[PDB]
Amino acid sequence: NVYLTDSYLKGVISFSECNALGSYIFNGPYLKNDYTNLISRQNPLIEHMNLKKLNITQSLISKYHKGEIKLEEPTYFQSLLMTYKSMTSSEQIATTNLLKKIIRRAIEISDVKVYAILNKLGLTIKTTLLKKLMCSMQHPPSWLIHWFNLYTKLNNILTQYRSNEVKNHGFTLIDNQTLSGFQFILNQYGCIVYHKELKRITVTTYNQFLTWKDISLSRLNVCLITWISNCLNTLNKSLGLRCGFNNVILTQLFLYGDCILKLFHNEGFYIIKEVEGFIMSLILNITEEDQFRKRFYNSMLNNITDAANKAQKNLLSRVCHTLLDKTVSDNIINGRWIILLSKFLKLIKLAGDNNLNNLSELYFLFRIFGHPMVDERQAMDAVKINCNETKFYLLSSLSMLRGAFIYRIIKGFVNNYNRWPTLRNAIVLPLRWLTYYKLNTYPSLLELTERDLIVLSGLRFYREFRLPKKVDLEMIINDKAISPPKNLIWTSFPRNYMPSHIQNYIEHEKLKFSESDKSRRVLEYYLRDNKFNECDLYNCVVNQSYLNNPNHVVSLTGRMFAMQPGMFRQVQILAEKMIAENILQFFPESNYISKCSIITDLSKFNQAFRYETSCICSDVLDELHGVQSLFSWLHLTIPHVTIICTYRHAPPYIGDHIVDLNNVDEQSGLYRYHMGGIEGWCQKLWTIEAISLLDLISLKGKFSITALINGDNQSIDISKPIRLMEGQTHAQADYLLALNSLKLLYKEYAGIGHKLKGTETYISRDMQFMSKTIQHNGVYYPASIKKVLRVGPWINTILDDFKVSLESIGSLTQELEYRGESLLCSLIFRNVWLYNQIALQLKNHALCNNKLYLDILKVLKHLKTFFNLDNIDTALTLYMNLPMLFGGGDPNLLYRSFYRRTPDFLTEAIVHSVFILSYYTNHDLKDKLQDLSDDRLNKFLTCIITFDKNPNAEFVTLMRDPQALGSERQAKITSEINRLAVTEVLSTAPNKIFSKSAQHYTTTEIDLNDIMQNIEPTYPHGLRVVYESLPFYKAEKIVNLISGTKSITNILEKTSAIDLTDIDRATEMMRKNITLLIRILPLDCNRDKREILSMENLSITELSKYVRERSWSLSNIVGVTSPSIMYTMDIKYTTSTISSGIIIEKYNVNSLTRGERGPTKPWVGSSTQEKKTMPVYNRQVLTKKQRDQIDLLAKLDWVYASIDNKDEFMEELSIGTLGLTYEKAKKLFPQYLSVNYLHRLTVSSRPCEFPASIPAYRTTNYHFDTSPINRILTEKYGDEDIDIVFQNCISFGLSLMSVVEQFTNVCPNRIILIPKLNEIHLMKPPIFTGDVDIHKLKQVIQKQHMFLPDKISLTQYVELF
Amino acid sequence: NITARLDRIDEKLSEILGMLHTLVVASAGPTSARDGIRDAMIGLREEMIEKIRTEAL
Amino acid sequence: ITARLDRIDEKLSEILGMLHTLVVASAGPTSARDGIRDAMIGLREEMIEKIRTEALMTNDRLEAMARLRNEESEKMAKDTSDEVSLNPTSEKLNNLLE
Amino acid sequence: ITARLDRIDEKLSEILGMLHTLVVASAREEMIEKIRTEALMTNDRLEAMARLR
Amino acid sequence: NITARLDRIDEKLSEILGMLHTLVVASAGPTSARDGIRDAMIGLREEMIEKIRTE
Repeated sequence: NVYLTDSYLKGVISFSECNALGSYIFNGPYLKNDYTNLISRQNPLIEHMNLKKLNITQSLISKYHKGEIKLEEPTYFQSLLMTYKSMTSSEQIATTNLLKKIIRRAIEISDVKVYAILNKLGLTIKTTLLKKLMCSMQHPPSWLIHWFNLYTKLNNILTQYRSNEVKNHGFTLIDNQTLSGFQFILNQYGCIVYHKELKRITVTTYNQFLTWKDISLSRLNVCLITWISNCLNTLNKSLGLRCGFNNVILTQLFLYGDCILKLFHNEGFYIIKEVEGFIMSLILNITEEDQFRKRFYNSMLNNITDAANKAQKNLLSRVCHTLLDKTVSDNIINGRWIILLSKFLKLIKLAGDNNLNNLSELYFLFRIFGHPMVDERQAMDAVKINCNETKFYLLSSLSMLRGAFIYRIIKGFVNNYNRWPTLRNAIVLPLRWLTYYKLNTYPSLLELTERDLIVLSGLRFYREFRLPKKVDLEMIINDKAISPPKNLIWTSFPRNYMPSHIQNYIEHEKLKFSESDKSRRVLEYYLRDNKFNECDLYNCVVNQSYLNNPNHVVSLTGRMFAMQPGMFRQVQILAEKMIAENILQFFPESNYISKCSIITDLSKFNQAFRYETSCICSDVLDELHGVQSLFSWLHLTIPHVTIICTYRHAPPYIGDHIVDLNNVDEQSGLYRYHMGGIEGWCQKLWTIEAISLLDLISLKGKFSITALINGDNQSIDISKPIRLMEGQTHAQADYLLALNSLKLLYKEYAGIGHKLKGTETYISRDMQFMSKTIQHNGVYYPASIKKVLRVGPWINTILDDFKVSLESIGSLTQELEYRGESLLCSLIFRNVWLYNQIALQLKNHALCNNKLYLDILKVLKHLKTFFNLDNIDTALTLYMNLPMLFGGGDPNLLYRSFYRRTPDFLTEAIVHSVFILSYYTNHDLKDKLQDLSDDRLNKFLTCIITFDKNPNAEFVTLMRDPQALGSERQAKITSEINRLAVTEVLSTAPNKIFSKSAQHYTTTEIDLNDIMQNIEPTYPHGLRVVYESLPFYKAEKIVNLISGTKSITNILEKTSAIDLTDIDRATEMMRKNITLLIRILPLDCNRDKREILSMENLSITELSKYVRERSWSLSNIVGVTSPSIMYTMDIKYTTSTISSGIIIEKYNVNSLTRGERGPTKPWVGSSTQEKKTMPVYNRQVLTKKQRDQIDLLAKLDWVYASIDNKDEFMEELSIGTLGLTYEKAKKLFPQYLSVNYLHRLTVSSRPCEFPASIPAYRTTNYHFDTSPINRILTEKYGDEDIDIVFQNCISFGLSLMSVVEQFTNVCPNRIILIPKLNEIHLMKPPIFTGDVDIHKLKQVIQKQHMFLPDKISLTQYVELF
Repeated sequence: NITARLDRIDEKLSEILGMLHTLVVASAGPTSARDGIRDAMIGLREEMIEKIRTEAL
Repeated sequence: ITARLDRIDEKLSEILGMLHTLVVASAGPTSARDGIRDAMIGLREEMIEKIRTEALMTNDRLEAMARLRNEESEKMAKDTSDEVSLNPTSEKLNNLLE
Repeated sequence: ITARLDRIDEKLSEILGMLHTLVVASAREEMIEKIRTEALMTNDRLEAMARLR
Repeated sequence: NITARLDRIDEKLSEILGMLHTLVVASAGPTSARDGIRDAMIGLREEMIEKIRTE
């Protein structure tokens, strides 16, 4: 049986693990004197005994008690690892020669994409651009080699651990050879480091070794990106990224920031959190007027030094009696640390250069110093003070908040539903409000009075929204852990850390709890529930079974993440979902007009809301949904509940014969009477309280207001009409408004007990900090590098999956191009990390050893003979470039460097392959395709056309992915290989609603094929509407979620282990997906075709149609076959006698246009809507879970209007999924006015909108005009719809206008795009001749029954009209 | 005339409804649910009154 | 009419002027931590005196008193100020950044 | 008119006394009739739809 | 006309007096005062269910 350990930091650095481990190892309190150190010394853990008993560390401990070696805390060793340089003359040669090779192969791989693009745009290395870059990057700099050298040594110590710990369990790596002078002992359960020359030792969690590896990676990536960028910006001053860093100042900025973590220990991260504070102030100092910048900078230097005082006061507090007592430096006690902090901030200031491009990307500096060991008890001891505290409110300030919430709801219903929400209490109102009710309108905020927001607070409603009477299993299931119920809570602590009367108690309490309650992960909580039924959430919600419930705990775990037993987690997720479905539509913010902006942060914001300040509005929602206590559950239940730090190494001290923890004495890490405000829970509700309260502040201040809230931030922009007194400037008036309104915002937040401190709020004129990103003058100043930092060998995978790793290196290295605006810096940086992930890191995969690399060695040897290439390295240049759909190495197809979405992936996978093959075959991509004296491009297309037809289940596979090819002609996704492994497991789950479904699922997958099989012209997106309508789709989401866990075969056998059954199938998947290119391109005279494909007059979209059809043996496939814009458009720079095409023009004045804004509205490209009429019925009576089922049914009514059997097909669907006869349901369907469901339909499988591969702001520099194309497209195609998307013809234009600048250093004044008309076909909607299999349709609905959306009862239908 | 002095009564008499009703919602707190009182202060609501009709059958 | 109406508009002012001067104190932990304590409605001067004599458990209580009054508190007046003052250690640090 | 305004003054003289009592009490059958009226004024709106059913 | 207004006003002065009758009993603390309200809702459910059993 096998365990596979993490490859990157996920979760947290556990402080109480480092404490528990180090305290036992040395037999004295290590990081802190709190209870984990005492219990770990009394009764050590077996996972740690197996460390301490090693004949190496038993020697180190004997050396420590002899006093020859000195004990240190892991941020000390972070500094020693990072400021380490060692050279053996051969060692520094080797680490240099490896990085010279990685760079050379990344440029020799990137060259074919640049030669494809520069040959298309008509602008061992072929392109002289990369030949100049290769002459430049020929010697790596000594500050980079040092980060790559440390990365290679920490990655090697880790890959030498993980691959050995797969090969045998319980293995502890002991290594003093890999990284010089250091000795590591490394285990899943702990790490030890010793430095001999410095006579010092640290003990730390495994996740901290992952963190030093990921810090060395993060700095390797910053030095790679900014060295690539600095070499690109030495050739053309617009080709590399937006920023312009000097790297020796980055490497010092890193080594100073580790040196403050050496001084301040773990507490030094309090200061590193205020790097955000300093970088915001350097941005503000450039852009804002004096009164705003002077004020921000002063309020920031307060934060940084309050954090350094707090770091010192905490550090000297915790260390007092620990084994660390003598390990805190004189530079702290004498205060000389202010000098160091001044050198660190003076480096941030110098790196930022007073250049706003550096200062937006310099946000990466927040993430590059590692993570605090978060003390899982102190994070509670510092929060109970905010949450046990009594709050005082004026009854007027409560009333005006409840009235502002009700006013936003009356304004909400009157906007959306042309009505007031129905009132039980209308007889409260005065005549000038009864008049607004009876006329079904409202006063606007200027007509509104604060006395009005009192009398509106007195209203009570009648029920308008309705609760779903079934559990939505896809909303309610996710992979993550959950708390045991109260009486089993001690199961979260390792058995040795519990006293005897807990161990021999809990082993008699597990005997009176059901198998669900014991399970402590969300999946297993449902899968083990052998008395589940779909109503049993609703039937507890209206029954109030969460009020004063004896199973309740809140459990806090590693920034604290809070969780509670399944019955309450259901109520939380429903209380949060009903706000999202039904209430967010009312709160979509989720002489001179003097103008202000105020920003506020919502970290504290949950802990402030007591019952009285959020239940008042939540009781408005409890009325409207007709239920007592659903939205107010949080403050009504949690005050009765003990809150426990349940992190594994963090137990409470329990007094003798106490077992029920509503009777365990309060202590560090365990307390009672939390007066509501748990983190993340009710976040959607408190966003409604923020937006409501702001429309009371705006009334009291008599100013216009606009609000934006997302996650942890709110941003507010304010205008007050004011008449200026003499000598006052606009900036002086804007600042007085900002202060008068900040005074009011503080007053009214304190009026709801939410005290505020100026660390969390600041005032600004026009600078904004939405979504962590910086806008000045409406130009985007990107944070690109902050996204890219962790790009490396096994990212975002399960089981180190080669395909998901490649796709996710591609996905992240787009942020240098979509935000960073440099294509060639994306390619070279990506082709470093892909070449590293393929040519280096596959030689030592964790699960497979050489086996994935020996399978690339046969793929490369195969490509060599197929393409007549001269070396296996240039066969790898080709593998690394052709697309993953054909089992190649390249995750980011050459289309998505210009438009972010395509209606068809196959034609782009073929065109990407056409463009790259021009490198070898010396074709020109501007010309029509022709005969040449080598066949290699024709021979590739001949093998794409010519294959043996092996379709299986050819309709249900087109239902579950409308793009798909099958016949073993595509790489197999994790989901399709694993759906059998999941269903064989779920067919053994005690939960009937999963068991009966998974027992029948492999017969429903046959009936769900055979339903549609008869209908003649197959329309895959129309199949997808049928798929999403049928109950099997919600049953498939569950299987597709569970098919993406690690350990699939072991889910409900309670191990973190992975069964070898899954290492076998994952190896089968990876080894087939790699080798696929030898099956797609066979050497066998290409299925005996002694004539290779004639490409004279060839159209690549017609070849793409023929292949997608042949791959299913379907006679016609319709609507998916849309062309590749990038291949149809020829590009020209002056209007010749042709006088035709789509013209894109620079409306900005100057010659460059990156980082500058034009006069035009920005562009996102949006797809002509599925034109329809909504019929008159009471819309709100139907839950989202069935109100979207009615639109899927309505799509089927107009798509499949033409079938032989429309009436029976809609009847057995509507009696199935709606529970209504067809002619009575037809009243509720939108009636679709658009003619052509091929050209205009909406479903998940079809792109909604078509953004350009450019940041949105830059599109404003350009104007687009389709008039010259419309002549030839109208009168070659008879004013009929054509198989193309103009939204990508524009988005290809706007991005080509950016990429042509980057390669030439001028933004060209005009581009003309001229279609190759061969790629454009009539998109005529067909008669869907054939009969639906109505019995097979009933069988799908019956076997599925449990997953159906709720049936419309006549009780609900009469109210609906 | 006297309606005009009486509109000046009603817009104050209804301002009292808002204040006292907010005080009832705010008073119906965690320790009302401890004592199982809460539904007596705020009144029974549609989805539970509906449930009582299914028990009536 | 007016001689009877005089009696009524007076009594609506003697109700409404009390309701605009009521303080709601949240539910909270009881003294010596035995169970929850129930949410309490009092006149402004009676609830200010409860904070004043330390009968209810709260923090920054000088600001809670001064904010329940129609007044401006010193720690709020420090923070909501036009110009914001450097504390002594930040007032040292700034000289190194010049 | 007179008796209407004296009836209003009398109902107000209870409301001042009840409100003063509430402030002092910080340290029933008329309510059970508040809920018994509202819960069946509510219940008739369900029966109205159950008659259209 | 006052003949309408003074019966609107009378019902607001009924609902105010009913709200204060909720608050002044919710303000009481002892086990007997907290019992007599719970058993009245249990009685009110038993009277509501037996009412709807007629219809």
